Formats: sequence, C-alpha cells, structure tokens
Amino acid sequence: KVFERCELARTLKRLGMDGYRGISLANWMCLAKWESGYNTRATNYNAGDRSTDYGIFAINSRYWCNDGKTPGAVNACHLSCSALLQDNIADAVACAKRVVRDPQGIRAWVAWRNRCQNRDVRQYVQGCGV
Repeated sequence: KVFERCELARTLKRLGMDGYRGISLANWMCLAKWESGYNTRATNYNAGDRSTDYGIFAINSRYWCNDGKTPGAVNACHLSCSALLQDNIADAVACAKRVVRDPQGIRAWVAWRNRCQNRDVRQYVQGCGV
C-alpha cells in the first residue's frame, strides 16, 4: 500500500509514534518518505552484503527481521521480514520502535541523517491534524 502523507501521519500517531523515545511524528514521516516513498511494499536488495531492506521504513534483514536468506543475519524484532510488507504497518512500527531503543536512536537510518537531520521537517505533518 502506498500511503498518502496525512493518512500516514495519523496512522503513525494512532500507533504511538509521536514522541516515541523523543522522536517527533515529523521525523518519522521524513524517514518513511525518504526510505520508501510511503510504500509498504518497497524492497531494496544490497548485493554487497546480501541483505534486503523491507517496507515503509526499509528495515534491513541483517539485523532486524528474518528472511532466511541473509548470511549470518540476526532478527532483533523477532519477525518474518514478510511482516514488514503488509498494508497494515503495526508490525513495522513495532520494529521501528525496537530499532530506536538502541544507542543511535533515529540516527540508525543513514537516510535520516542525510535527508532529515537538522532540516525543517514541518512540511511533513502540516495540515494532518496531528
């Protein structure tokens, strides 16, 4: 499913993402926008290390979910990577929360550092009623 901006903002808010570990809803939106274009079916294979980024938050198989085909990978969110390809983003949100409980927080995603860190991200939530 490809979310429309405000639809996603409210969906994330209802799922408890606003201010989760200090991360604003606008930061989560900027992350999803640059990681998948709000596409829950987005996938990116990384030929270099044989891992795959899954879903709306492009969560990687080397550490976060299990797809059975990633060399020496772990599964910190304890989910099949298939759970990260559902139209319903509850499991993906649960996993994203797990990612940020680690030391780096939102910085875990390099894309956030590149496209969201120290940027004006107000535009992501304006007019969404969140």
